[PDB]
Amino acid sequence: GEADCGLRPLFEKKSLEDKTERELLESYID
Amino acid sequence: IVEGSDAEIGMSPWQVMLFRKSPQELLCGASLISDRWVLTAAHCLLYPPWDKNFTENDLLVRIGKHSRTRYERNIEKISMLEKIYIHPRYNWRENLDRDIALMKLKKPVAFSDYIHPVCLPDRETAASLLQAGYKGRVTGWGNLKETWTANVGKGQPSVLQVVNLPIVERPVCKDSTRIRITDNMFCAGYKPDEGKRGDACEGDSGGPFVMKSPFNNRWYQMGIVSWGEGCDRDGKYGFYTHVFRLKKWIQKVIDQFGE
DNA sequence: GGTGGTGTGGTTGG
Ligand SMILES: *[C@@H]1O[C@H](CO)[C@@H](O)[C@H](O)[C@H]1NC(C)=O
Ligand SMILES: [K+]
Ligand code: NA
Repeated sequence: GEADCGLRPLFEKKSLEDKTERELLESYID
Repeated sequence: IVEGSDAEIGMSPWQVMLFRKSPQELLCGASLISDRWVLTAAHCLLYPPWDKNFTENDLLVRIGKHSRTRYERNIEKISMLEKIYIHPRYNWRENLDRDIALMKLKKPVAFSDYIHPVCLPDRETAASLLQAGYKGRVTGWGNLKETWTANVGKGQPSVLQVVNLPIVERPVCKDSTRIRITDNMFCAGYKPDEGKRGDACEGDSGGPFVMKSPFNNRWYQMGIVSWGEGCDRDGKYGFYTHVFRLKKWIQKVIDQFGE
């Protein structure tokens, strides 16, 4: 923790995914 | 936000509520980009046709929120404004070109689980992510639909809303409206064909349009909710200030007037 | 209530 911009304490920092972030990642493929 | 859903707790820790002191009301969204700087839409601060011209003292900023109306004791933090900076070429007369403003807080805010800044994209990141068909995410406490009864309590969410929307090709944006679109804007939303729906709406301005990099796992703010015609209409799209195209002005303001 | 509607709280005290 220093320039940890854009990494959420309750999500990325806990290796938890939010309920819809899957949808965004799929949009880079299809 | 139209056709979105309730945010999870800590899902947009960079979300900021811009709040009018008197009378006491929600004005707009905004985003936290460091410990002392908040980004929003210029029209939230200055829009003469609606008699809007706020200074530092009219406004509070509220950070860490989930509920729209309740003061979230021990969660949310409230900061006062040192200074507002509106883009010098902001065009309120025609088409809200360069709909962007920076707000310096009097004191840095202490980060928490509920409060944490978003990244701004560099050139590579912009080019990689700002492509038609890729989805981003928009968040806000604005209206749940285009409102036709002048004022309602059924138009407003109790908690922060979220929706994911695809970015749209510049020709489709350009044909969907007669307002003159610029390279300081992009549009997003589903086509009438795609069957899915959703949009930002009035009250969501200043809120961020963010994308998650599949390379470093970080969230970047690519846009600012700026304008539209109605909300969630078929064949219309939401318009967003293009953050990367204005990044030189952002850097310049933060370097010069910056602690 | 206090910068909602119910808690041996909650995203948080009493
Ligand atoms: C906005 O309002 C303030 C009134 O305090 C005024 O001094 C300022 O010049 C206004 N700006 C514009 C562009 O109307
Ligand atoms: K309580
Ligand atoms: Na639409």
